[PDB]
Amino acid sequence: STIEHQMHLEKLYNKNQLLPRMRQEFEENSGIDFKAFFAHIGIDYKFGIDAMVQMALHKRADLPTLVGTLRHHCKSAQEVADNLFKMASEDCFNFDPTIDKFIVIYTISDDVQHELDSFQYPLPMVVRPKLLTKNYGTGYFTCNKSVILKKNHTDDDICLDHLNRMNKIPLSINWDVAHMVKNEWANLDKPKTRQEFEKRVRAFQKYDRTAHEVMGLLTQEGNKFYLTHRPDKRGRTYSQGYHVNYQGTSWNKAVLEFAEKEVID
Amino acid sequence: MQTFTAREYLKIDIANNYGLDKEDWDDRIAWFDKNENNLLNLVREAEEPALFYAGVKAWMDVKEGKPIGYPVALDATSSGLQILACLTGDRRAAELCNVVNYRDESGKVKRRDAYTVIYNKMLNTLGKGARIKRNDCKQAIMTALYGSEAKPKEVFGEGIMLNVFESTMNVEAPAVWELNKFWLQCGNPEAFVYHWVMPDGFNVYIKVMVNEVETVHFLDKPYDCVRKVQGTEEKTRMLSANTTHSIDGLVVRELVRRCDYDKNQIEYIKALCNGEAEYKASEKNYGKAMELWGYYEKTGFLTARIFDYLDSETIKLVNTQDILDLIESMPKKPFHVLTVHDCFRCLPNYGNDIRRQYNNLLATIAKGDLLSFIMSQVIGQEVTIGKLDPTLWEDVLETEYALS
DNA sequence: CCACCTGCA
Repeated sequence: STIEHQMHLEKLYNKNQLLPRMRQEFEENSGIDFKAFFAHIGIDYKFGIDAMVQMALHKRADLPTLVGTLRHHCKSAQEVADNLFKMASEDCFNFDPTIDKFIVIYTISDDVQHELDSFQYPLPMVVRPKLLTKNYGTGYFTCNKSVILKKNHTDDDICLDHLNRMNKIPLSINWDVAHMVKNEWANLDKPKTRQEFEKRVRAFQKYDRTAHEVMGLLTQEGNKFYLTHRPDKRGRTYSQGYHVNYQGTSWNKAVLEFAEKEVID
Repeated sequence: MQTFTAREYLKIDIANNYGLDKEDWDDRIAWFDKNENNLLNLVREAEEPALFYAGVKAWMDVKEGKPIGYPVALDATSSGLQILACLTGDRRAAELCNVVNYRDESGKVKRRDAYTVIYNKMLNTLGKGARIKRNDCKQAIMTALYGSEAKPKEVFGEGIMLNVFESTMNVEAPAVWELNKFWLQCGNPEAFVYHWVMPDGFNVYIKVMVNEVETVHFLDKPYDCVRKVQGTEEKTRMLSANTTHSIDGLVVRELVRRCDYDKNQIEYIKALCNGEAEYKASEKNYGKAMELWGYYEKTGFLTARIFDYLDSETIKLVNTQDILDLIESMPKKPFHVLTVHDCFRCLPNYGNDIRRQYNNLLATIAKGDLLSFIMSQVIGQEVTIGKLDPTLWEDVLETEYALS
């Protein structure tokens, strides 16, 4: 039953991988026939879908940023920028020379954006994470990517014992704190720069859109769960997840506690 | 090292999040005692409202005798400087960052804030209107200690102010500063990757990634398109940061091994060491048992990870008294620890244990030869760096605010 | 100086 719930959570995560899920909105779910249209204007199908996706993500983007995400499609950086001119002139999106950015036209629905915001990042597990015995797999039952963060794979010893020890700490949500944050953090967050602060305000609003829904779904079979842990190439250890994580933001840390409570004395 | 009750660690944690984390322990508990009956109204002015609130609710639950799952936080005061002070045996650097006790004229052990100490020393000597902001100085200090040259050139210029900054660092932490100097000259211009193994067997690989800039025209205006590519470089500025961060990585792994241990495993290793274990052996254990024991011999850092590989045959290659000594130095009851690289969280009734374990690890690094062991792998040949005060580790065992 | 994957007008 929790085993089933865990399989449900991983199924949601696998269905909401950011880039593959966005592509669907421009392929099998668009009224627009981008296949036909990209053929018409002579732009490679996979390139065009990818450019549309990147613009629906970024909303606004300078030229070096946009060619960077797409560079692997062409043998030359120049070919990428040309393709981007061809698409901006055919109204796939706009380029405004006075601000030197591309501006999106076609964006994904709010309903799909809400699913991506809920499930594109790893969640805690509601069963004990799989014991790691090789440098592939991060604790879930359906992922087998390299355990090391970014493109830094080795099959040498990276102290799996540490990950296995952290992964089995049972955790839970303190709903008393979680409700205090939702009710009171926005009027408690006093200006801590002035562009960095207005940035931390947005980061909370995005979080507040989906955290309680995720926390409620997460703990459907009980208020007890486990974070998966990954090393970077140096051997710093990172717990994985956005909505529930004792690393990261102060409004995030506060809500987590040990599932095995103790009488202090 | 003075100890505290579990309820007192709750008091310190709530004070920290108010927060008075740079105050001594007793000033923090005194502030708490004074405001105990009004805590919930203080939430709107605490530096960390949510964590303060979580702590206050835990304190109330403890008063009512209710069980709690809330973990308190103890932070390394300048992790990097602590590690570099220990590696180099730099007693002066140690006093900046609570690796050893600092006392004022009164003789009270003070909770030192390295960045403040160096900022004051710089105003004191720079004098006469010094145009420097306190927080920009901390940025310059901490990026410099990790090997940055770009950020001090930006906060202090390239003139007399920079000169005073480097002179100050060389009096306040001579060996730490000399070593940072040295790391710069340790790159190999032919290397695509650097590799070293930590004493608990973690393999560090740093791929050398260099900027490739393709220039592009879009509406006859030029745009530079920069992508990270694997390559080589004549100098390299990364070694101090990566080596130091690999060591705080190790301190995290080993602290968690020593705190959150399997009690049944511990008792097996104890029986194994005393010749009382039923015969059990796996040939696959030998390589790893030998490898980790060797790192102990070369470095002084014995990892509790070795318990995983000790059996009837493999115990024969180690000194059983060292294994028993390590186990005897661990907490009498195990506990969970959450870590944010150099922040540590546990139930408050283990506060004393977590600070004892952090102290032991710093003292081990101070006493031993981890730096030579790591530098030798980085540069490709045996080198030895010496301790500037080879007895520093003795004072490290008893230091007060390593975690604060 | 290092990292990490946050956010996407």
